[PDB]
Amino acid sequence: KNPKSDKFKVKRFHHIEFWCGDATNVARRFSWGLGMRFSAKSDLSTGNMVHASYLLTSGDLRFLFTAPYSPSLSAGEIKPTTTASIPSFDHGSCRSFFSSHGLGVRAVAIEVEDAESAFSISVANGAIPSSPPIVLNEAVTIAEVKLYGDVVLRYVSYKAEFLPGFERVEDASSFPLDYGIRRLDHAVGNVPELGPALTYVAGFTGFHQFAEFESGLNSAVLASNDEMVLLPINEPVHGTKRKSQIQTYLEHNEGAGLQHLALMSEDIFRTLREMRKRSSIGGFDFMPSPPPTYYQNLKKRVGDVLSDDQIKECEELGILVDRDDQGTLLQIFTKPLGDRPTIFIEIIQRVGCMMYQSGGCGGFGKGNFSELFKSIEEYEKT
Ligand SMILES: Cc1nn(C)c(O)c1C(=O)c1ccc2c(c1C)c(=O)n(-c1ccccc1Cl)c(=O)n2C
Ligand SMILES: [Co+2]
Repeated sequence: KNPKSDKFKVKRFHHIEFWCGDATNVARRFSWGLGMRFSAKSDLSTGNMVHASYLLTSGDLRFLFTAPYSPSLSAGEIKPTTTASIPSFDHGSCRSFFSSHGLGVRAVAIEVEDAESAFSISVANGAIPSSPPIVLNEAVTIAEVKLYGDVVLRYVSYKAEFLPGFERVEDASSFPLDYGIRRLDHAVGNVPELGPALTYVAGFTGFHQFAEFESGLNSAVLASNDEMVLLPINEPVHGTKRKSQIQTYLEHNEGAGLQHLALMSEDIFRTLREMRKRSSIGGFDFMPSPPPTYYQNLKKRVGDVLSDDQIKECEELGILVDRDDQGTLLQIFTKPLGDRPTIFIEIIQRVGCMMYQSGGCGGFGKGNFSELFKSIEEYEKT
């Protein structure tokens, strides 16, 4: 069931913004590790005396990396005279966020029909305002409300290239890397209490529960009307034998925050080959691969969707496979992206649910908890 109860018109995920201490080094690392191109910048060379912001793109996926300059460069400015290209930016907030949480996501941005209306309706329905609607060069409107922890949901709407004040990056500086990633599939938050978090967000968006179908978590998925914007939220399950990874996140992050970004690939085999080649030369590492029993068990589970050769490719790359009643999911998880055991990335590709492909096809892999535990029966084979 999908009641289509969105309180304003939502289009698609627009960008993810990381708050950094040094945006240059994080952006260059992510660019090489994920195969994303430098597409736009706003920094000292563009007249921005407030913050350095670099935009990476792969298909429709947009990652923004922002860090503050010395406040002294902009001390004479006031908000009416600011050179910042993102008017919600604040030196104090950014430095406080990064000191508290380390490297992580500050903003989940969605494109909407009218960011001013989305903001107004959201706040009228319980959203905690974070930054009021601001019109940039009479062309783009941006507004922000609290999502969870110190993460904001950012609304962007365009009258008719990223944001005014950003310049396209010199082609000499923009190497056309591409490992197959094409869009953001979902963005997952960790909170101490799931119920109040879900009630808050669903309350002010009108997003509905997206249906699914030891683990250390309880979770639920909020979805937009066409189920293309997917915002899962997890809470820890305490008292278990193996400590919940959600609780570990909360401790090392100093509370709620964004846990993982799921990036859709148009060719997950190629994406993982390219990312794995670069793991030890500046890119990203992946979680340990499941035992060979897991891939032996794939035949009975998904042998009608993946050939034996395609199954052997999953084993070579350490890919996980799950299936619901509608479609099939291929997924894999990186190790944490920075120093702390907090945020990580999921790479995903979905098979089925052709209508275009409907959102959430195959679910989110919750079936792989049982399949991993059972398949670690490889102890018996030994
Ligand atoms: C769950 C879930 N719900 N929703 C809405 C999602 O989007 C997800 C995830 O994508 C998802 C799915 C399966 C997972 C893990 C995650 C994050 C995971 O983190 N670990 C895990 C747990 C602890 C340590 C290491 C790992 Cl890989 C696992 O084993 N499995 C099997
Ligand atoms: Co996921």
